[PDB]
Amino acid sequence: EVQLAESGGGLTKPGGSLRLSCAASGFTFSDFYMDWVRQTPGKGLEWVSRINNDGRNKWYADSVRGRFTVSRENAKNTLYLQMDSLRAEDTAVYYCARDRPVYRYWSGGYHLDPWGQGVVVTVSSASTKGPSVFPLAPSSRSTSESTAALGCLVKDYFPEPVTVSWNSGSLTSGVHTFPAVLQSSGLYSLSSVVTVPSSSLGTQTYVCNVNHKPSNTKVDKRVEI
Amino acid sequence: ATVKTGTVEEMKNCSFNTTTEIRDKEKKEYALFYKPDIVPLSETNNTSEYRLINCNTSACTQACPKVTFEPIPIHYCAPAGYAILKCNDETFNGTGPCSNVSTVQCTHGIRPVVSTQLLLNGSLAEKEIVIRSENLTNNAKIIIVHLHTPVEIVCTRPNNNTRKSVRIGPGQTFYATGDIIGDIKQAHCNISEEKWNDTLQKVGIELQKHFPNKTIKYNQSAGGDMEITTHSFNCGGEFFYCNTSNLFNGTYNGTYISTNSSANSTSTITLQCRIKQIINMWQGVGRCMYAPPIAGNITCRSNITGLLL
Amino acid sequence: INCNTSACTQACPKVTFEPIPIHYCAPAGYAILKCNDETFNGTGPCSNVST
Amino acid sequence: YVVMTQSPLSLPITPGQPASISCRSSQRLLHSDGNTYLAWYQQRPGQPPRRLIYEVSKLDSGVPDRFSGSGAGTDFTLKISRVEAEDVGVYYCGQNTYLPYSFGQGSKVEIKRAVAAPSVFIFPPSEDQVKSGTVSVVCLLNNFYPREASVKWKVDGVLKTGNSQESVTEQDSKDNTYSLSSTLTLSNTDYQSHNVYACEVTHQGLSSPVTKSFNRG
Ligand SMILES: *[C@@H]1O[C@H](CO)[C@@H](O[C@@H]2O[C@H](CO)[C@@H](O[C@@H]3O[C@H](CO[C@H]4O[C@H](CO)[C@@H](O)[C@H](O[C@H]5O[C@H](CO)[C@@H](O)[C@H](O)[C@@H]5O)[C@@H]4O)[C@@H](O)[C@H](O[C@H]4O[C@H](CO)[C@@H](O)[C@H](O)[C@@H]4O)[C@@H]3O)[C@H](O)[C@H]2NC(C)=O)[C@H](O)[C@H]1NC(C)=O
Ligand SMILES: *[C@@H]1O[C@H](CO)[C@@H](O[C@@H]2O[C@H](CO)[C@@H](O[C@@H]3O[C@H](CO[C@H]4O[C@H](CO)[C@@H](O)[C@H](O)[C@@H]4O)[C@@H](O)[C@H](O)[C@@H]3O)[C@H](O)[C@H]2NC(C)=O)[C@H](O)[C@H]1NC(C)=O
Ligand SMILES: *[C@@H]1O[C@H](CO)[C@@H](O[C@@H]2O[C@H](CO)[C@@H](O)[C@H](O)[C@H]2NC(C)=O)[C@H](O)[C@H]1NC(C)=O
Ligand SMILES: *[C@@H]1O[C@H](CO)[C@@H](O[C@@H]2O[C@H](CO)[C@@H](O)[C@H](O)[C@H]2NC(C)=O)[C@H](O)[C@H]1NC(C)=O
Ligand SMILES: *[C@@H]1O[C@H](CO)[C@@H](O[C@@H]2O[C@H](CO)[C@@H](O)[C@H](O)[C@H]2NC(C)=O)[C@H](O)[C@H]1NC(C)=O
Ligand SMILES: *[C@@H]1O[C@H](CO)[C@@H](O)[C@H](O)[C@H]1NC(C)=O
Ligand SMILES: *[C@@H]1O[C@H](CO)[C@@H](O)[C@H](O)[C@H]1NC(C)=O
Ligand SMILES: *[C@@H]1O[C@H](CO)[C@@H](O)[C@H](O)[C@H]1NC(C)=O
Ligand SMILES: *[C@@H]1O[C@H](CO)[C@@H](O)[C@H](O)[C@H]1NC(C)=O
Ligand SMILES: *[C@@H]1O[C@H](CO)[C@@H](O)[C@H](O)[C@H]1NC(C)=O
Ligand SMILES: *[C@@H]1O[C@H](CO)[C@@H](O)[C@H](O)[C@H]1NC(C)=O
Ligand SMILES: *[C@@H]1O[C@H](CO)[C@@H](O)[C@H](O)[C@H]1NC(C)=O
Repeated sequence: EVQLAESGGGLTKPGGSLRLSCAASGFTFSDFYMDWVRQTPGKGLEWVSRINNDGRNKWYADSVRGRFTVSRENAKNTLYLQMDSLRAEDTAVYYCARDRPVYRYWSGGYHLDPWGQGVVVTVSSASTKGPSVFPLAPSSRSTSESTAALGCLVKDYFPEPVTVSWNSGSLTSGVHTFPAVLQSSGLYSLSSVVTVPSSSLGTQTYVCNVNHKPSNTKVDKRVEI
Repeated sequence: ATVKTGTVEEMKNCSFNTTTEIRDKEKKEYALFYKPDIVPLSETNNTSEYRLINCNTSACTQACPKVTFEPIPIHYCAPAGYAILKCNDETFNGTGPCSNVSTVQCTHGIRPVVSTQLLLNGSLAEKEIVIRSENLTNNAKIIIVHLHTPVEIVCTRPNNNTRKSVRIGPGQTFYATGDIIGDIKQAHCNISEEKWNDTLQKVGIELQKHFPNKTIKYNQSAGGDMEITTHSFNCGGEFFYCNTSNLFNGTYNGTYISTNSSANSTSTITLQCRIKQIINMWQGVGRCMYAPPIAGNITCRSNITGLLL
Repeated sequence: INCNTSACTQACPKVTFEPIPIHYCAPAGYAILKCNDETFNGTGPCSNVST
Repeated sequence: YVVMTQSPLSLPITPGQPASISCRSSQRLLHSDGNTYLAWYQQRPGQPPRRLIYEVSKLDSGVPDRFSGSGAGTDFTLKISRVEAEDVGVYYCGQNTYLPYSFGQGSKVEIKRAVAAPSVFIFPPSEDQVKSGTVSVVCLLNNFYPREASVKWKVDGVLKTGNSQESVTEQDSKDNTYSLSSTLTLSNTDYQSHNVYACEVTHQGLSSPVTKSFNRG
């Protein structure tokens, strides 16, 4: 078996505090070193911390030393990371992974195996907002293609998730909701597009259907020549 | 030391006031002690108050760290006007006439190995297992089962201990374990359970010559202190006490078959071992001593016995 | 000065350190030889010897 | 400390062909205990990393037999006997011999398929956006291969570069091409200042100055 469950993920202001909990299943949790490892779009992977099997010796990366502390409760099969003084860069996906075994008589090599599915942490509390939405019009010279692309721009919202679709997801013909950007404004934005026959523009009411779960802000924004 | 299982809770962490060199001044100081060296102080509400085991019987000496217990061989020699005779007539029963005899002025090299439940590094019998007892009809008499071939034992303390020195009065240093480096894990001994099982067949066959047709039953030691109920050593300089209960197990019939197939197998029987530092040596109260700890970790390859049954 | 090394004994006041002369003697079945050949250099043959 | 580095970045490789990746540490990965503690991890799209190869070269439990590896000292390789669709994603080497445990910058396995030119489009901003204090003019390059693309922004024949933010798909699930959008986010003044907005293509297939345009409002 050997399955790891991270939990406790959330949002904070910079300088604040959060706590992550990893729960361990289908192995003898008293008998492993345990590690935290984290992922960002910039870095790929970064090691965060290691803890001994009995909780005694503990280690941390230079980027979080003293700011964070790691701990465990072998009575609960559970590991916790307490994070304080959170910087903007600590905005990452955090994973729990199992390291060196320590059996009764012997204690082998180092590992990161297996890994839990991770949790999300966000360190920027500014500009919490429901989206602006604009049509990306198949208008003017854009109309004169034989199977025009039409699109939508969902802009200046925070945090994620937005959910975006065409005609409530019923349209599929070359649908590209582009991966979102957390903009210089402090807010996310994305664009979506779909390709359709140019006489169907207006003949079908093409719609960018949007919701933003952090605010429940939603818009069935119609798109036209 | 870090609570948890008896593998780690074997170590208490204890602190005390101690006299510096300056007679009027006491310093707070701390050490790790194995649970058998320590005993709960009375006249308190079942608290964190303790003493050393021997303070109510005798003050033990620390053994000087230059002193080495290693069994370097002794030859005994006859004085002038005396001679030592020996049997060349091997497979000797221990009494009656030897047919082949020599003088020597000095014996072969004998090792002063002290132990219980097994001997170690002893010289082997010449051609066959030999069984000796002063009177087999009386169960009070030991049966020395002298072996023909050396079964091997491997013993270890896999904790990585650090030694620290505590200055006590003018010009003296007590030595104690300060810390365990990295991992905990348990002190133990390993025997290849293949060779052991064959050896209990072969002792079965020879012991049956004195008890014909009977099945032979081995069993654990009946009961008492660690010093009675465990095998014992001094590997490096630690007084191991190993529980032999899984070793002297099973009963073997007059069939005595080679149940160990000629193909390779890796079955090891493992003994878990206590350790002590305060020892009341040779069941003497005034003989007692404290062995200083040894830094690092220990391994202790050895050849076993003529069994003390 | 010595409490951090060893507690020294007072030398007993009856004891006396004055350099009273020792004579060394050879036991039975041994002999002492000396040079009479004074202005000896400290090694090599001595030309005038006594027991 | 131990720096890490992988040699190939993209592996745009046909299903069925062998591939290999090499990783080269700053210092030898041999531990004092006498093992060498490199491992190789695969991350599929949208998943945690999992470990394929470890203790230099042993397969971890459940790993497909097509994966394999070698090396010594600082230099080690992951070999795939034949790449397959489920192999798509990012591979990292990582070392565990010295703290901090550290990772290669990654390598990406990708399906090879024909060098498809984009379908190319531009979008006039909508009338609500056209009055709004900032205006995103937009261009689309659609269903092209390989992945590498961008837009050069123009208006009235003038170069109009600046706030051209861009975004790209992963490899397409229906045809294994890719798509791109570009998002020139002007002020209302800088938008209304100029008229015949144009986007010029850049694609590693279609590198040509192919261009679409609209006159403003
Ligand atoms: C005295 O005698 C005692 C008793 O015989 C000895 O104590 C036992 O020693 C062994 C070591 O010899 C103890 O550990 C085991 O290790 C072996 C080898 O496998 C392991 O080592 C690998 C090398 O680093 C490691 O790769 C393995 O784990 C990883 O790999 C998988 C790959 O998929 C990965 O998923 C993991 O995340 C890890 O990265 C592994 O730890 C092993 O055989 C032992 O038992 C296991 O293996 C069998 C299959 O072989 C399996 O069926 C079992 O379920 C079990 O997992 C064990 O893991 C062993 O635990 C000791 N026993 C006790 C009770 O402590 C002692 O060594 C002797 N001392 C002396 C002085 O000689
Ligand atoms: C049975 O026979 C076995 C085979 O002869 C015995 O095993 C051998 O035991 C000896 C002693 O334990 C090992 O020799 C070594 O001892 C030194 C001791 O430390 C010295 O150095 C320090 C400073 O560094 C100093 O403070 C000490 O006073 C000592 O002077 C160790 O340092 C060595 O590393 C080494 O371990 C043999 O190596 C060992 N042989 C094998 C093959 O392992 C066994 O002891 C016998 N007795 C029993 C009861 O079985
Ligand atoms: C056992 O413990 C000792 C004491 O901590 C270790 O010795 C130190 O090891 C480190 C790492 O190799 C060195 O930097 C130090 O110079 C060593 N000496 C001291 C006094 O710290 C030893 O490595 C440990 N061995 C094992 C197997 O754990
Ligand atoms: C090995 O010896 C032990 C101890 O003598 C036996 O265990 C039990 O001992 C008590 C002693 O009061 C008896 O009352 C029990 O009857 C014994 N148990 C059994 C199952 O009879 C043990 O029997 C011996 N081992 C074997 C293999 O018989
Ligand atoms: C202290 O422990 C180390 C680690 O177990 C011992 O070194 C090893 O000994 C075992 C058994 O012989 C081997 O299987 C390992 O491969 C060895 N490891 C290394 C790194 O050499 C060491 O012998 C012990 N020290 C003492 C003085 O007994
Ligand atoms: C033991 O207790 C003392 C109390 O002073 C403490 O300083 C020390 O860190 C402890 N050591 C361990 C290994 O528990
Ligand atoms: C010494 O103390 C222990 C404490 O359990 C006790 O068992 C033992 O009988 C005592 N012996 C004497 C002579 O006081
Ligand atoms: C143990 O037995 C082997 C048998 O080959 C022998 O080589 C070795 O010298 C013996 N060691 C001791 C200490 O008796
Ligand atoms: C064998 O030795 C035992 C123990 O000394 C003795 O009782 C027995 O009579 C001896 N038998 C012979 C024939 O030597
Ligand atoms: C021992 O066993 C053999 C064969 O079963 C038998 O002939 C013999 O009489 C037995 N002896 C005793 C003392 O029972
Ligand atoms: C020895 O170990 C057995 C379990 O294997 C245990 O029941 C017994 O109490 C132990 N005896 C001693 C003397 O430690
Ligand atoms: C004893 O104390 C004095 C204090 O000045 C110091 O010079 C000397 O080295 C010390 N000796 C030892 C062995 O600590």
